[PDB]
Formats: sequence, structure tokens, C-alpha cells
Amino acid sequence: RTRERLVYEVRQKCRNIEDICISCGSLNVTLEHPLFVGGMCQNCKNCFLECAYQYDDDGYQSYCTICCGGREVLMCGNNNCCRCFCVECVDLLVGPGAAQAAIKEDPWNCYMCGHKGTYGLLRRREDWPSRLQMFFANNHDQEFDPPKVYPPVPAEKRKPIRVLSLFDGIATGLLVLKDLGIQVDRYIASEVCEDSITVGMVRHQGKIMYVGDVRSVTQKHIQEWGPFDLVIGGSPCNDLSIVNPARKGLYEGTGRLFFEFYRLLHDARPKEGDDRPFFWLFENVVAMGVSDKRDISRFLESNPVMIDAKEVSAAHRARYFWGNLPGMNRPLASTVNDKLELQECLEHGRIAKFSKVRTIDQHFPVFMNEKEDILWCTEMERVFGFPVHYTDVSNMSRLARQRLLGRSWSVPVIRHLFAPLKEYFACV
Amino acid sequence: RTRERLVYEVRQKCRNIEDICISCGSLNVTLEHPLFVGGMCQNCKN
Amino acid sequence: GRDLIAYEVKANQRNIEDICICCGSLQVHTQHPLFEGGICAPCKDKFLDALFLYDDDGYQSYCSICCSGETLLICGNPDCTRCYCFECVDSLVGPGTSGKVHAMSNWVCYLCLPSSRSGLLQRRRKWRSQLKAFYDRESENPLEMFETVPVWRRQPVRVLSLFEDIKKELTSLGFLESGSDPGQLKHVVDVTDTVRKDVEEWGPFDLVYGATPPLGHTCDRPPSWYLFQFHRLLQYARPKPGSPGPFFWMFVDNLVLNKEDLDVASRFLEMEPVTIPDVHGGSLQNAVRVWSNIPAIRSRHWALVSEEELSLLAQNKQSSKLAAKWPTKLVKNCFLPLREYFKYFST
Ligand SMILES: Nc1ncnc2c1ncn2[C@@H]1O[C@H](CSCC[C@H](N)C(=O)O)[C@@H](O)[C@H]1O
Ligand SMILES: [Zn+2]
Ligand SMILES: [Zn+2]
Ligand SMILES: [Zn+2]
Ligand SMILES: [Zn+2]
Ligand SMILES: [Zn+2]
Ligand SMILES: [Zn+2]
Ligand SMILES: [Zn+2]
Repeated sequence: RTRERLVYEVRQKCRNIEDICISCGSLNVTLEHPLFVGGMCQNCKNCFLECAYQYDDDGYQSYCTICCGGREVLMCGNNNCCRCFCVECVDLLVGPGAAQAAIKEDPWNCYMCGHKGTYGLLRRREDWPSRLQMFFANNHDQEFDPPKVYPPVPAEKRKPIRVLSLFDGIATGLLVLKDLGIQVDRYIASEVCEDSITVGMVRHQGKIMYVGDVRSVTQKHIQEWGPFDLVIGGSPCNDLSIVNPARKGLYEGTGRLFFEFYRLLHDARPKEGDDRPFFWLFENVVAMGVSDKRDISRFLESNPVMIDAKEVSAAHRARYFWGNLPGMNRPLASTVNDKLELQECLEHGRIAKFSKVRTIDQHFPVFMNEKEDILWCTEMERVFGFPVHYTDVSNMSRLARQRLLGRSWSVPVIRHLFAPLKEYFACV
Repeated sequence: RTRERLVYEVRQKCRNIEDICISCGSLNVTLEHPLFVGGMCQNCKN
Repeated sequence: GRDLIAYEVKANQRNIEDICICCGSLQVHTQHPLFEGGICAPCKDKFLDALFLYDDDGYQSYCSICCSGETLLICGNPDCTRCYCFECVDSLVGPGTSGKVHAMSNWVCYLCLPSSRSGLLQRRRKWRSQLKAFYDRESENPLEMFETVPVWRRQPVRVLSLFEDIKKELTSLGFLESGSDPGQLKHVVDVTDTVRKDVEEWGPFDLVYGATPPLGHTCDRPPSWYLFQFHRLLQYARPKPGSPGPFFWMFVDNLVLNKEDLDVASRFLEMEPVTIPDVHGGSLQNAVRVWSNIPAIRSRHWALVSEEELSLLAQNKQSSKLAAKWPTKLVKNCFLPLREYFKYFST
């Protein structure tokens, strides 16, 4: 309401729209809104960090794009666009009579997809993908020192890498290390779900020395399993995301398991004065809490890097990566082997309407034989850059196997991250 | 007895089975046991 | 036979190391750490039990040679907690010495001053180290154990105390200064923004302390969050590797995190909780769960207090209308062994 009074005052040319927070009408303007014209307070920044990449079961956004809240949202009819604009923001930025008349417009495009681009009170700021990329470098609220850069070991002195992988899953980390041609001395992997154990056992030919639960692992185990050169892991994002209908908590269950990664990182870290190269990668999902993100950054003593897989693969897989791997910041390059269109990842005889996929109306992405159908499991493997037929090991159901594929890291993203480790360890 | 305590410590994943002599439990592991997994001390070799 | 040794050594010209000075046994498991002589196996066990046991007022609980609390002689050095017994002083130092010592009332003990002529009892050199080595080789499952500091080598103790100020407690334990404006303790309420650089800027620390709040919630942040923040800032306040100086840490719980979060905490602090109750009339008034490395923290444990009774206590104390008080007196005596490591003074 105060929002609406302030925008009323702005249309009289008495107040600048850039001097007011367009999300909630706050006067405490610190930032500028990245997509559209207006200011941006810090509470709306925290709400924007939490809510922007949240999507309903629909596939469209959980909340409004402008204020990350709202009451009733207006979903976009344009293809592959999932944005929603609540009625209260369109009462301001387009007018109090144009929302009602725009609902009646049956082919309705949203204002990020509006072919014209310019409107009266609302105009779209031009370099908005650049500002969306800069907005996560704008997260300097958590200020830290940069990760310590170790000088490279000569090529004749290099040795096979040793990896402690927590929350292994289907052994994406070891696979990506074998794709890069790095010699792996040993790969210790703690994991609980039998199916993922079985996927890793078969696809990596008994090389992985498997363990039990992460919680059972003691520092004595860490010491006695040799010095580790690379510790990798990712917290469960089944409960942490808004996509699961059963959100009883937020950091019950998953939160604990993050601290298990934290502890075994301090157990596997070499002492001060031991200047041997040691590296670590944590992974989490972007649709997370702010104070959650703060606590993670503070425990791991680092600024997260957001990496979206759209730059290299055929999915929208935006994930945080904490770590000290060299060149974690540097921009993503997609090789010619990587498929940037969904249609290339399809089987023959199938034609996709989408160019990128959202796997958790249009819930089933494929029009084959004038019929709506789910991606096949081997295609979901192709979307994330896995080798073909990667998960067809054991007699498991399709729902379980899709669920086994959907938790996994995106393979070309993890190749992009792990690639400068070749400079430090031996090759095949 | 001691070697049974040793194997108990191995099944907890605190010790490798290849670092212990599976015949008599000796810590003086020079050889590996030829047929099965584990070390092999020289007295057990004789 | 405690009395027989005076014949055995003098007339039979026999080494003190071949007999047990603590009781008069002739079969010795090893040698006595503090003084010249052997020691037999039950006395060895008795000694290791009693080792760092003190009394509530401040002084050592048992007799420093033989661990007899039945009779006690208080030493007259303000920087010495060593208390003895009569049977030893007359048995080991000659027939009429304990009564003379008792009549002196300004008597420094053997470890204080050796200048006084001694009949049979000889003080081992370096004995602090010998004590440490004895505990190492002779304790079953030995623990994090630091050599005791000579009294002139005792510096003031540097305390970090998270979520609870312990200035009042340790000042009343004479460990902290009442006359200083530069505080020798750094209390922090909110640690949320704290970085490793910040804990390092605040100086090195000797003791780290952190505790969950009582039942009246100052804030709604869950009790696991305090534990994890403690673990982090604890890993920050650790001394740089290669440090011989004694570093300690003590986490305290006022029954406020459940069994699941308790299991998580037991894992992350790498030992099982020590429950230390307040029992009045036989009745469980209060209790507190601890984790620390402080000597003889684990022999204060009470295995009589069951988990169901602690759940009943938590239920009864949550449903009362009284404001929550910090249970000072339960963890107060759990800092007494640091007397033997750090500089005391009390006016
Ligand atoms: N306590 C625990 N210990 C080990 N793995 C666990 C676990 N709890 C859950 N997990 C598993 O850890 C995974 C969480 S995320 C897995 C992603 C992984 N990088 C991959 O590419 O497969 C799930 O497979 C989940 O079943
Ligand atoms: Zn705002
Ligand atoms: Zn809105
Ligand atoms: Zn649109
Ligand atoms: Zn043998
Ligand atoms: Zn004895
Ligand atoms: Zn005595
Ligand atoms: Zn004395």
C-alpha cells in the first residue's frame, strides 16, 4: 500500500523511481534492482537471493519476479519462459487498469519477454544478464580473504591424485577425473543408498573402496586411509529445495550432513607448515536460505561461486561451489561434444519443444507422435553429460532411477571445475 | 586372541587387512599371504 | 607393612626402588613418579584414579604420595595444593616427623623445598615430566595430557568464553584479575560474523569455553547452532602447530539439545558427554552435560543418572515460571586442575 502511494508520487515526477525500492517501497535504498528500474533494499536482496530461482511443481516461478512475494501471480504464455508477475506490481509499473485488460489478452507475454521492451513507468534495463552475473559478485556482505594459491609442482614430480568423496552418489567425481585423464591412486567414497553404490561399483569396476555412513567416519579413519589430495562433496538438495512438497524443516537432516562434510574436511586438511597441494570442493543448490548460505560461507571460510550449467549443458542447473580449486571463478567454456540444445540430447524419432529442461501445464517436455512424454532415462543422462546408458546397472524402477539421476552434479560443469587439477597431478 | 582383537579393529575400518599377518596376527608384515588377503610374517612363512 | 621398610632399606641395605613406599609391598609394578621408590600395581591404579582429584575449596583431594584422603597435611605455600598424610611422613621420614610438621603450621612440603634433611624419602628430579610419562605408559586408554608447569613458569591464562561470561567464576577461582583494566578474558555474545582472522586478531588463547543457554530463551536460534559455532571458533583458537604450551577447551550443555543433536555433538567433539548433577538429599535437583579435555573431567561423571530422569528434569524445569539461572557451581570445580598449569593469585 505504501509501495503504491510511493509509485503514485513517482508518476507526478516528484520522486525518482531509482530512489525508491520497487519491490517493497522501502526508502533504505542501497542497491539498484538488477532486472528493472528502481532501487533495492537489503532485506529485498535477501528475499531475492532466497526466492528468485524457486519454481513450483508447475515449472513456473513460485513467487513474483519483481518483489519475490505478492499475492496472486500472472504466469507467462511465452515458450520456455517461467516468470510470474503478481497483480500488485503490475498495478504500479504498467497501470491500475492494464493488469485487468492484460489478463483478458489470451496470448500474453511477460515484460522480460515483451517484444517492445519499453513501457511507461517500467522499462527493462539493457545489460540484465551481465548484471545478473555481477549480482552474485555483489554478494560482498560476506567479505573474506582469497583462497591461497599454491605454486605448480613440476610435471616429472607429479603423482596420482587421492580423493575423499563424501556424498558420492553415482561416482560423478571419479568419472570426471577419468574423463580428464588424471591418474587416481585411490578414491574413498562414503555413501548410503544401495543403488548409487551399485552404479559406482559397476561403472568404476571395483576401484572405489566403499565405506558406510559419513557420520561413522572418524579422524582415525581419515588418517589411516592415507593423505588425501582432493576432498569433494555436496549436501542433499531433496529437502533443501522448494521443489519437494514436504518441506517440514529446512536444515533438519540435510544441515547435519553439511557439518559432516565440514568435520571430515578439517580431518583431511594438512597442517600449517605442510605446504603439499590440497584441494576441496563443496556443492549446494541456489534455492536456499540466506542465513543458511552465510553459515556455510563462514564455516568453509570462502565466498561461494554460482555456476549455472546452461552455459555448457542442456539443463538449468545453477549450483553454488565453495572451494580452493584454481580458476573456480573463470568463465565456462562449452566444448563441441557438449550439447547446448535439448533436441540433440533426444533419441531419434523424438522432437523437443523446449531447448532447456526443468526436471524436479508442461510437465513432460517432449512431443513425440503428437503426444506428451517424459524424457527417457538415458536422455536425462545425456542432458547432464553422463556417458550413454550410465545408470542401467541393476534391476531398478524408472522412478527410482530418474530420482538417482536428478540429484547428480552436471558433468561438463564438474569437468570445467576439475580441469586445472591436471596441472598438479599425474596423467594417463 | 590378540589377532582376534586385531581383526576386530580391521572390520571397523581402522586398520587394513593387508597391514596385518592374518595367520598369527603379527605386526611384522614382510610378505603378503599368497592365497588370501593379508600380510605374512617370516615365522609364518617358515 | 609401612613400618618395616625402615629396617628393609637400612639393615638389609636394599634399594627403595625394590619395595613399595606407598604401602610396604615387596612386589612393585613400577617406580613412584614424584618420589624415589617403587610402587605396586593396586597402588598404581589407586594413584591414577586419584591423580588430578582436588577438593571443592581448591586443594588436592588425596595424599600426594599414597593417595590417602583419610589424614591430610596442608602445605603452607599459597602456590602449592599438595596435601600429605601422617603415616607417610613418619614412615618414610622418620618416627616423629609428622607431629613436628603439624606443629609448625608454616611448613613447606617436599616438592616445595627439599633443603630440609630427609630420613629416607628422596624427591625425584624433573618429577613433573616423570609424572606425565607415568600416566602415558600406565593409564589404560591415555588421553590428551600435558606436563605440569613449574610455579615460576606459570603465566596468566588467556580465556575465550562464548555465549556465557566466565569472568566472575574464574576470578573467584583466582585465575583472573580484579585489579586489571585490560581484561584477561574475551566474552563474545554473537559469533555469527566472526572470521578466523578475527579470533587470531584477539590474540592467542589458553582456554576456550562455550555453553548452550538455559531454558529461558534469549534467542530462538537452535541449540545445535551454538555447538557448531563453538566447534568452528574452537578450530580457530587452536595454537599454531608445534606449540608445547597447554591448550584446553570446555563445552557445556544445560540439557537443551535432544538425543539426536547430542549424538551429533558427541561425534564432533570426539568423546562422550560427562553428566555432572546437583544431588541434594539424594534427589536430582539439576544436571549438566560436558565435553572437555581438562584433566579428570571424566572421573567426575555420574553413571547413576539415567537419560530418562534427565528428560523428566528437562520437562519439569521448562514448565516452571521461574527465570533461568546459569548453574555456576556445577562447572566451577571443573577448572581446578588448571591451577597446576596456569598462574593463580588471590588477595
Ligand atoms: N548420510 C549419508 N551418507 C552418504 N550419502 C548420503 C547420505 N545421505 C544421503 N546421501 C546421498 O547423497 C546424495 C546427495 S547429493 C548427491 C550428488 C552426487 N554428487 C552425485 O552426482 O550423485 C544422494 O545420493 C543421497 O542418497
Ligand atoms: Zn525493499
Ligand atoms: Zn510482485
Ligand atoms: Zn515471458
Ligand atoms: Zn604371522
Ligand atoms: Zn603399594
Ligand atoms: Zn600418604
Ligand atoms: Zn608444597
